Amino acid sequence: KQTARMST
Amino acid sequence: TKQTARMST
Amino acid sequence: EKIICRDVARGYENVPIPCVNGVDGEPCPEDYKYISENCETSTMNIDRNITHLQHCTCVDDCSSSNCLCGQLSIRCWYDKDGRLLQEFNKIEPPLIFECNQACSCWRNCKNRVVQSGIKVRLQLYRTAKMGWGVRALQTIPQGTFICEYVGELISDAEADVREDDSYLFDLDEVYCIDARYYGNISRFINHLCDPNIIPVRVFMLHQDLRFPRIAFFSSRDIRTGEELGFDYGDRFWDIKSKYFTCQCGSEKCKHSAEAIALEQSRL
Amino acid sequence: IRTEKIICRDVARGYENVPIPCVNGVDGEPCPEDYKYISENCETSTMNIDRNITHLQHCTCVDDCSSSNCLCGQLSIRCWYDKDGRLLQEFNKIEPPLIFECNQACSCWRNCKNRVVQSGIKVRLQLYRTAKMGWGVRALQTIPQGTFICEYVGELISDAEADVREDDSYLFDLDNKDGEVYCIDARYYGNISRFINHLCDPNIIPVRVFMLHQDLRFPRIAFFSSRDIRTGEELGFDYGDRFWDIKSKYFTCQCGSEKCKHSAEAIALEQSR
Ligand SMILES: C[S@@+](CC[C@H](N)C(=O)[O-])C[C@H]1O[C@@H](n2cnc3c(N)ncnc32)[C@H](O)[C@@H]1O
Ligand SMILES: C[S@@+](CC[C@H](N)C(=O)[O-])C[C@H]1O[C@@H](n2cnc3c(N)ncnc32)[C@H](O)[C@@H]1O
Ligand SMILES: [Zn+2]
Ligand SMILES: [Zn+2]
Ligand SMILES: [Zn+2]
Ligand SMILES: [Zn+2]
Ligand SMILES: [Zn+2]
Ligand SMILES: [Zn+2]
Ligand SMILES: [Zn+2]
Ligand SMILES: [Zn+2]
Repeated sequence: KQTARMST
Repeated sequence: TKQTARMST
Repeated sequence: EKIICRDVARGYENVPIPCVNGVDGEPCPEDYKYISENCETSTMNIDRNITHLQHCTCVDDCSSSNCLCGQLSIRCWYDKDGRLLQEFNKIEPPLIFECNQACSCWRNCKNRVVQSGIKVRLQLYRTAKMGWGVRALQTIPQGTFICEYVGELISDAEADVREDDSYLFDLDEVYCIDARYYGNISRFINHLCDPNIIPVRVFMLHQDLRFPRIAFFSSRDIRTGEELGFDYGDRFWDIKSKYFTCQCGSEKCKHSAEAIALEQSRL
Repeated sequence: IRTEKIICRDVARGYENVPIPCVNGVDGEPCPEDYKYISENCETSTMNIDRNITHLQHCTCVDDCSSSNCLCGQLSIRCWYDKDGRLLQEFNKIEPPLIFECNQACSCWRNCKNRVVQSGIKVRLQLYRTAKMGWGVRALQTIPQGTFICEYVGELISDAEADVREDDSYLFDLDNKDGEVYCIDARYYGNISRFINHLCDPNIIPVRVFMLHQDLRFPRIAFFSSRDIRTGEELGFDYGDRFWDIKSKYFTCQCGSEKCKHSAEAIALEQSR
């Protein structure tokens, strides 16, 4: 993806 | 008017 | 006489609402689902966009005339204790815009009465002539918030084909609240031709004008044990008088079999 | 010696069950006010969340919902909450299940055993200034393993919208898969969880939870303690590689743990072999 994402 | 009864402010 | 349910709301309200019956053998009514907030049974798309909320910038307790939220009803109509001002228009009430999650103010500001819920002790009880009713178990000063008319949101067109039209409250292409299958304690408040509460349209977490929320407030000081009741209005009685007439027993009664018979003698 | 100052009595402005104060004993930074505190998720475009009350799976319990006959419990194999509202010791802390709490369609009461997250914040937390990681949140009390801490609250946005957001420090993906998936952005609108830092040695875990609706596109993100937490400890979770694979170019981890996987040193060493 293009942006950072917190995720489980 | 309407078919059913309606309470109102 | 007998205490038959310790809390009809099953802990959903701020306080318990007991039910008693000292009149007859009718058991606690359970042919509905108690809900504390309005529910949806079709696609309504209530506008909850936070950026559509008009909101204030107050850094005090929103007790000043500069509160933008107050100004949306010409002024805030709540006094310092959360009660409608003496001069509030009880016949054609204004629309009340409470403060909301976009406002800069705190949760305890002075313009948040309805959203903070039920505070007065109420009882569901069996009446003599009008089935189940709601009464006060304390004294209630004039202007005190009592409860909201909570139920199932439906369209006008759905409201026209509902088989049971005893629990429909018009919001204003109008929408309706039907408390038949889903509702709260307000579903049990009866019509009085001598009323002690009034319905007021209120906005809180959203400002979708199709879906005002219906708040009851006391229109006078109420004594412990008094039945609560409002004027259902002519959109109700014009249709319902065909099936039954008013049993409120007031000398001002406008909807009894007698009053209608006397009025037909219009010649 | 710089004094610790109390700079906000309650960053939640009365919206939580408890106050959440803010202190600073490190530098001159005043209380952060570049965002809007909200206690519940918000929308800024139409999400058409399924709120139809008749779509709810719901239980027929007349207990406090502690039996194995609670349909709500069964929807996550069993109810994972103990008599005090804490996750059972056997809870899968690596791949947590989806939790379905009881709702308005259930026959049970509001104080049944399957309503923890919907009852809100109960532990005492504090926003404070850390040495190296800006603002963080710490505990003001001991917190036993399995206790609900707070929800990750913010602005619900689409995956495509998340892909064009300028600030990507507060994006939490609700689902890891392709397709019609959503994200919470806590940059502009958020609650206390927006300030929780990454730790390579975490003490809280995110768990997907359903409460007033069961639209599977919009789980709510509940943090629970993954171990007993001591008074004064900073709270932290593992943000994951979908974060660090992008962010490591801009900054590196300052958590200071021997197990750190994202410090300049851990990264430089991996680059070597
Ligand atoms: C909204 S419900 C109120 C609760 C109702 N008494 C009950 O037992 O469910 C409205 C219905 O209550 C009864 N009712 C309410 N006020 C009345 C009145 N003033 N006279 C006669 N019946 C009344 C009628 O059956 C009316 O259709
Ligand atoms: C969700 S915010 C956390 C609150 C933030 N520290 C603040 O002052 O608002 C995430 C951002 O905080 C910083 N951060 C969080 N964990 C970090 C860590 N382990 N090392 C360095 N910076 C961290 C990064 O700037 C990251 O993009
Ligand atoms: Zn204001
Ligand atoms: Zn206010
Ligand atoms: Zn306001
Ligand atoms: Zn009457
Ligand atoms: Zn149950
Ligand atoms: Zn339950
Ligand atoms: Zn349930
Ligand atoms: Zn680290």
